[PDB]
Amino acid sequence: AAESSIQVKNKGSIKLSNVKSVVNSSGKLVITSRNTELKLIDEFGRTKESYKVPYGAVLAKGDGEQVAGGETVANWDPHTMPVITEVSGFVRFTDMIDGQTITRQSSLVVLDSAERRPALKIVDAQGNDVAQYFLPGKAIVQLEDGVQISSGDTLARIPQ
Repeated sequence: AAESSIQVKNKGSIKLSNVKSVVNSSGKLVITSRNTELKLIDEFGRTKESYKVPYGAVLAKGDGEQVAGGETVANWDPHTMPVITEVSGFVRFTDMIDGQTITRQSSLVVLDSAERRPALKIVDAQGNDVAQYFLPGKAIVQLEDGVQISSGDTLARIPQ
């Protein structure tokens, strides 16, 4: 099932447990914890729906909200797990080699471990130092330097 939407059978308030609250580009929050659980409370403490939520998910409705049911409460990419940015501002790219660590599809690949992964923190405004960025195999960042990306945003990672 390629559909990443989560359906709710009955109007039970979502009870998200063991989650990390990270401010995103919008009012929603992105969870950075791999182990997450959902619980439904409607009239009593007995749960009816559990499901499971991977890392990098965005919740449609906040925790404790009495969802009417039949609507998505959390949305996430069913193919990729986004990597959150702790520092909001320009993306700092270190040791960017063209022709070897660049793959045109701007959307460009970061680096290839087999072909050769520099780690740098996100700039504050333009190039200020404020976080370690890990680039595994086939990892691609579509945000160029100076993009001034805000916290809670992620580009396509292109898993290997």
